[PDB]
Amino acid sequence: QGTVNWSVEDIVKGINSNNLESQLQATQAARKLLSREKQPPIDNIIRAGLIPKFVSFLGKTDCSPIQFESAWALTNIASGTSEQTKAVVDGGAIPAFISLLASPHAHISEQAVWALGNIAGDGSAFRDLVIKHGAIDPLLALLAVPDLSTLACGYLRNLTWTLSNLCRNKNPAPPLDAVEQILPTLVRLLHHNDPEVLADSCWAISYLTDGPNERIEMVVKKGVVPQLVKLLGATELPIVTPALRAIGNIVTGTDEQTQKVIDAGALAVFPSLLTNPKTNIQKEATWTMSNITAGRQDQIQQVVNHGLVPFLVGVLSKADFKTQKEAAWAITNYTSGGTVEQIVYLVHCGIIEPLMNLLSAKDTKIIQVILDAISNIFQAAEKLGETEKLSIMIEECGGLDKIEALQRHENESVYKASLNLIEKYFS
Amino acid sequence: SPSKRARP
Amino acid sequence: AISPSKRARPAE
Repeated sequence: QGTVNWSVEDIVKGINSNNLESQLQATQAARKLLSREKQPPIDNIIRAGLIPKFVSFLGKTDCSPIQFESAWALTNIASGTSEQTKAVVDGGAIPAFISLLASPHAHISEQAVWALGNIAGDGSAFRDLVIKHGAIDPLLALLAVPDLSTLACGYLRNLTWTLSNLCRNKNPAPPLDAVEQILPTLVRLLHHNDPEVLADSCWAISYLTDGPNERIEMVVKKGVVPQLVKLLGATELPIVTPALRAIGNIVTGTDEQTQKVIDAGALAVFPSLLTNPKTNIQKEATWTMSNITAGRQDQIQQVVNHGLVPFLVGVLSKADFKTQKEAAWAITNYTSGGTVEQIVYLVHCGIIEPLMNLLSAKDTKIIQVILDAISNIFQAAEKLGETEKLSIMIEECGGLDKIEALQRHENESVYKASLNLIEKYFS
Repeated sequence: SPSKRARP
Repeated sequence: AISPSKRARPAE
């Protein structure tokens, strides 16, 4: 392996030699430089004008090793910045890599899959350009087998990852017919036993559901919700994360779409999610809760039935502030859409004190959200003649002192809502 | 529906 | 936490 630690100059020398073997070893030397951890000299390789050469090498059917070496080299260049990815595309790599997907050498088709994943991963324009060149059909053909388990683990992982990049990004979202075409294969990958394939399949589904309800509907109608819910309960954090994101995405949609998440048993996992030691899981889970409490009354009722109100009190009592912010949103939504009975239950679970404590916060929006919530709870207290008991409760936990101080707040939505609450209930 | 929020 | 959009193939 005397292709170790070459200069760029020597690589250029060998590549310009018109000796295919000399080209092969110089290309391998480039692969090695480009596959090093510390500052691989991507720009120096680009400046030397090597990309068109590498691309031409992809087409050398008669010399498989150089196809492999250049595929690897181009992969690592395309993994760089957008400008570096663009240089690979500008050299015509896209159709060349797509032709390689049909190679008889698995390590070469795999390397093409990888490279296309890096190009598509750059953003929506390159994603859509890879689609226009017709990548999807030969990619899906690689997975047209009776049992995915007969495929090499690394190979299957690379294919899944690349497919997820075709599902990825917005402005614009991927073409509808593309998504339609990829979906049945994704649904199948979502049922595979490998933790990495599972994660990346979940990421893919998370991307597709990040948008307008019509995108969400395409996914929901495939029947993947129960499987997403199952994956929500996995032990592996890299599976739970994209599974939770996808579920969160779906409940931003219609009441009907939100009902399928509930019907699939999602709420039963929330006691763990809302107490998860990973901050981002707890925050995402609480956000999802807030969008569920923005649903119908019967859906608020299922939140109650699953014992999730005390978990919301817990999150409101102690959590990362951004999670507490989502919890406040969850409560205001609850108190806006809930019945009198459901609102009363909330107080009985102890919502008032941690609510009042967050009034000291240095964020204007959560103050607004909270003041709205207590306003809604008073409006429920009226229909019971028990507004007096609530005033005292709020006075006792030091809440009234907090609301008085808000009458002289910078913001105006704030100082009004405060004084408003004061003159109606505390006078 | 109108009270659904996007991820911030 | 996040799936990377691009991935280099490292040396063995």
